[PDB]
Amino acid sequence: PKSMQCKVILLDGSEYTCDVEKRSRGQVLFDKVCEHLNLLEKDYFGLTYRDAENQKNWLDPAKEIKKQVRSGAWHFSFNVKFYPPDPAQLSEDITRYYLCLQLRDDIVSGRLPCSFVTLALLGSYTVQSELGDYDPDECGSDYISEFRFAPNHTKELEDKVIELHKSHRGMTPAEAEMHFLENAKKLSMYGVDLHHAKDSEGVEIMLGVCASGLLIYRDRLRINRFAWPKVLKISYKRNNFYIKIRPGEFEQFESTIGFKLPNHRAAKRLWKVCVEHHTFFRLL
Ligand SMILES: C[C@@H](Cc1ccc(Br)cc1)C(N)=O
Repeated sequence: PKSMQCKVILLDGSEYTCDVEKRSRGQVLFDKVCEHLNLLEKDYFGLTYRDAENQKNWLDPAKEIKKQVRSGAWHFSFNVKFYPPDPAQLSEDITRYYLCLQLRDDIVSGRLPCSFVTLALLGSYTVQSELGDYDPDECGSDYISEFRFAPNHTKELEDKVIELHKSHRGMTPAEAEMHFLENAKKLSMYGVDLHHAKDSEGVEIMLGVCASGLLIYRDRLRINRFAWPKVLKISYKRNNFYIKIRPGEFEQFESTIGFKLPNHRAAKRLWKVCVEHHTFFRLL
């Protein structure tokens, strides 16, 4: 039995290495990673890989790994796939912990925009979780944390993290992580997967996929939202992505909204993430 070496970037930035039989399905590798992580609430998570274009793809657990990575290295990342709308309802602290690590990367990367005060508050809960109670001995008037809190760090942000950290004395790691999530979950881009597209007039938009539905970001004044209930059918053909928007009461016919994606693979990817979100958040 011939086995292939897999390398997985974990959410703390460390590398897990294992071997799977070369015809293994994605679920086999995912089960090994989740066992390594002591993670039971596995349904929220998945593995990604980067293609020759360094674009992110979800590894389909039901399909052979080799038929997805194809020509590429067996190199993956462990990521949150379905962001829980209410992390307080997860059954395990360790689930909330991995969700926090993913969100920290969402923030530092700039995928999850955040006000100054929310960056500082989130940063303060991470410090409380990671180091425990504020200690003046490690922090002078010139302190800069090892923790990455933001896409662009300022001394002002470092000071505000410390000021809020002082207020959390006695807070346990699970408590600070729950506070982190209660704040992060409210952010307008929480759990939103963004895809570049053109509308039917060739005007550049973003499509966001999240628990509550599909978001069309036209301009700052024009943001259309289609709750999953309002979406009857999702389709792709060539470079095009289509959604069927339900008849509103007393209307005879569904409406169709068409989008142009960069290429066929980008249309397919968007279609599959929409179907998966529609299924997952229908089970809520
Ligand atoms: C109406 C409310 C909830 C909602 C509904 C549909 C989507 Br897609 C996203 C959010 C909102 N404007 O945030």
